[PDB]
Amino acid sequence: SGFRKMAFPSGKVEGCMVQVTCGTTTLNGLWLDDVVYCPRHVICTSEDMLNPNYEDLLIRKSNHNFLVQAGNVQLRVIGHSMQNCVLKLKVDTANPKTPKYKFVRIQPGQTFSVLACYNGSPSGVYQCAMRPNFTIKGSFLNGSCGSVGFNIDYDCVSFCYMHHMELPTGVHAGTDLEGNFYGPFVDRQTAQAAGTDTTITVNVLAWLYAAVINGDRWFLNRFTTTLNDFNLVAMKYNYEPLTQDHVDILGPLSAQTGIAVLDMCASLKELLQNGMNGRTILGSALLEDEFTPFDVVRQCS
Amino acid sequence: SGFRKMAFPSGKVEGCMVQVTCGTTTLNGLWLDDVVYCPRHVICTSEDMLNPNYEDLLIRKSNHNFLVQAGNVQLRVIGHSMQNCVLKLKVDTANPKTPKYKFVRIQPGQTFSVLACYNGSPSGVYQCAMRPNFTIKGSFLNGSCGSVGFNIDYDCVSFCYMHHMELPTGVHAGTDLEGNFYGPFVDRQTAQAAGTDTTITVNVLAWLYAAVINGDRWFLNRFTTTLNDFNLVAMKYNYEPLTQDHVDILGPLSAQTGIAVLDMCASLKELLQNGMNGRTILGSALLEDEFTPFDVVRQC
Ligand SMILES: CCOC(=O)N1Cc2ccncc2C1
Ligand SMILES: CCOC(=O)N1Cc2ccncc2C1
Repeated sequence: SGFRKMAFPSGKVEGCMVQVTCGTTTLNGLWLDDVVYCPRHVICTSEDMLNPNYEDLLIRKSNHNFLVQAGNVQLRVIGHSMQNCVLKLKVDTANPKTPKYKFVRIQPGQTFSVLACYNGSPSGVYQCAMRPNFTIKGSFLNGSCGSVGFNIDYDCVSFCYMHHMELPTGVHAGTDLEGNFYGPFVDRQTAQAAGTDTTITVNVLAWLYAAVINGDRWFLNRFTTTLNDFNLVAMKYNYEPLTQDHVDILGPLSAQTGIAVLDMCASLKELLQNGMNGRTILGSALLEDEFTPFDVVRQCS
Repeated sequence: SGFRKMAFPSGKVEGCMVQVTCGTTTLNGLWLDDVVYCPRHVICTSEDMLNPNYEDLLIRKSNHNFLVQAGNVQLRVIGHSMQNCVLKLKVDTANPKTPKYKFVRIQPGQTFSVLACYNGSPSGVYQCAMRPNFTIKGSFLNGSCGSVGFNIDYDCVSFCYMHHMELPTGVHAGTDLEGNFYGPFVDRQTAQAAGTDTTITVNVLAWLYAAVINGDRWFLNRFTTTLNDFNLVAMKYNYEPLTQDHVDILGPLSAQTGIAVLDMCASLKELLQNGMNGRTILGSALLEDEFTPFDVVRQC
């Protein structure tokens, strides 16, 4: 037993991380088959970042403008192109450590592991949720751009995130591996803020199931409720709506414990109104919303 | 910016994890050079659970009784010995993925990454601290025995923990990689219980220094405290005593933020008295004790 925020083992991804330098900018690239993926903003001087014309800055560049280092080995760049906000540097050598992989775009509420990197060197791994406002609450310092997020399904790595920027509130924004931003953000030095975040209702309920499974039971009660009734409480507390699709996804946990979702929604309703009456749940004084149902089932079964 | 419980990249440890089977018992082993390390309790049966005589049970085993398996490959055991509570299976192949490594015994308050593994396959990675009662608050299911805890400072892997057992309170106990238990625990299923646990005071102060570095100041106050007055208050909330050593270790974080250690001690005395009044520090509504002074500097 026990319940902890747990990342996927990162080794399949550690083997894909390289250093990418263009002029004075060094950051992280992802080396899969014979291509290195990194943020297109590596080609930008500080001056360029204010109003960059990427079309024009890039036709001005050539293969030899990009230094790509896998540990202590220079890769030769033999091609360059841009897809949305991601730069593709074709190299002379296919990565012998390329795992089985897909590029995937995740949905708000879904979780993934981040491998934080600096000068193409893996440095830490931690679990994030894609927030409803399309930010993630990461831990990133200068040089962390190009760090990637992923899931693992059997032997397949699904890459879902590349880190581009930090917003003024301390939260992080990036793209999928096809260079499409998550959220209404642009890769320019301009004024950008995260929308007001919302609480991921289905993940809080998953976490209450994990708490029960680990013998934290105090917050439970004899009552039940309806979507309509709960959702009017949810809207009031800045909670995402609970859909019928969410109730079905919590199916397994509802069975495995004897508490039905609207039975658990009754408990959560009470915690929102009345608070935790000075207790913790799984060593937290907050309602944790960065564990999905799958995360709980994975870790608890 | 941001502040997260951050584990080390697990790849260097993934390449060492194998499955060990003895009788009906399967658990994880650690394959370094020509040796597989695993808990010696893999050689116990149902009636060996209470008062196993390990020296008696091991002399009755031959190399071929131990089925070691790295992915598909069966590894052939050519030698076995016990060191304390750890079994060492010598094998005919050296692990080609063996990283630079060392074995280190850590003190209470120290943190490490855990690679949780089932049937020799790594499942997930997370951070833990050695609690002052010599347990860890982990996430471990049946089969996780032989999972290890480690740090990776400067490309050298320091192994500090191997998982042996879960105690009745749902907390976890194991050994260093020389097989000596952390705490007064033994590898028998005779009734055991952890000492009352305490909060790791030096780590809470480091985490308050992290919050200030990330631009939180709301909990500072105009007060100071003597070290002795701090300890007399903090022990009334089940906090560990803060020693001069702990004060010395925070000197760098003090210097970087310009808040004296005993000034920060007055902030913590106040937070214990007041709670947080609907506020949070670095995303938490509790005081966090599983980041060391070194972890704060590494991450910030
Ligand atoms: C006060 C210093 O902050 C920075 O310059 N950055 C760069 C940067 C880029 C991406 N994520 C986070 C960061 C932190
Ligand atoms: C079926 C055994 O009961 C459990 O749920 N355990 C075993 C066990 C053994 C070692 N560490 C953790 C655990 C969790």
